[PDB]
Amino acid sequence: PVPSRARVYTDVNTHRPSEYWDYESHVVEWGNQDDYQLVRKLGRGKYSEVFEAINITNNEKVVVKILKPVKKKKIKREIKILENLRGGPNIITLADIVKDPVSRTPALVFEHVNNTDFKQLYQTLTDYDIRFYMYEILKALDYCHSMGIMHRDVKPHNVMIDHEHRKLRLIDWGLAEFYHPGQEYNVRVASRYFKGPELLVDYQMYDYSLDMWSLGCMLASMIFRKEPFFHGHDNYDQLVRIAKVLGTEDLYDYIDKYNIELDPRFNDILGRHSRKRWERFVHSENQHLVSPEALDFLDKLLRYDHQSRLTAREAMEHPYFYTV
Ligand SMILES: Cc1ccccc1-c1ccc(CN)cc1Cl
Ligand SMILES: Cc1ccccc1-c1ccc(CN)cc1Cl
Repeated sequence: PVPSRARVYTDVNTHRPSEYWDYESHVVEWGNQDDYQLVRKLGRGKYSEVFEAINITNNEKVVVKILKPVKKKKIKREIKILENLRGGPNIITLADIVKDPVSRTPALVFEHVNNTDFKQLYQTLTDYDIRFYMYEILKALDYCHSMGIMHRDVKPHNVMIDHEHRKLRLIDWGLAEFYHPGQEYNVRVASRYFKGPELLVDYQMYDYSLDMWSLGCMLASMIFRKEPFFHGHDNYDQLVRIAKVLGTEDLYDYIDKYNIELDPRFNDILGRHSRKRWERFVHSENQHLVSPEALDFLDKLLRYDHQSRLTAREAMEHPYFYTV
């Protein structure tokens, strides 16, 4: 395959000391698990169990993410990234790291966010609200990309919103990675509906632009009231669902540009599809959230060619946000 590199923040990690990005050498230091009393179960993650807790030293509510330690290196990576990004705009704050003495189980302690229901948000958000929150996510992405980090798991479940306080936090940094130009990354990242075409065609030299694809998927779902927007039933079918909207000609152009070899499993499912018009998704139930600026913005995120997508900084300058 033809090599590629990010159009922005390309060399941020190259020009930083090894300590910043070498998470395997990061020294983790435990806090006191006895400072925290678990209150109730919140949600159960693929790699974790989440609880609401009280920090008994200051009477503050926190969230405790108990991690089943399947892989030690992965935990160190999440911790290092959270420490690096701590205090960034709209980045979840890691408050502490604790261990359960008897079971030797690690847990991450975060600032508590009173999360508005996804279904509730879908029903009541206004056109202005969608622009406001999309801009808040962009602040988080432009910051983490500027810090040489790709989130790689951008999706609604990883975006906590306290609608009452208009507060947004990008969470679950468990799949996040440091961007090093020329590096070949594992394509088995992100959640199916949000996986960029680069991951689906097994193009390993991807970058921050993967997060911009995921963000486009979110925007498309909310403005069109179609969740998820690209409803794949498996990783191969996910590429067909995208191909049904963006057409198959630009898919081959993208494959040819980077000399990508398509897996044989695509041969009998991919087919031939025309490029569709974003206006075809407009209906009576979603027209109050769609505008020419929204469609132009979406068209600039949802592109096969990862290099052609708006960067988070370019996205922040789009007319869709002139009202925020
Ligand atoms: C249950 C657990 C799992 C992983 C890390 C820490 C803990 C833990 C153990 C004891 C206490 C004290 N009430 C608190 C926690 Cl979070
Ligand atoms: C998908 C989307 C797009 C634009 C604005 C808000 C949202 C949104 C909806 C629900 C949730 C669930 N915690 C998160 C977000 Cl960012």
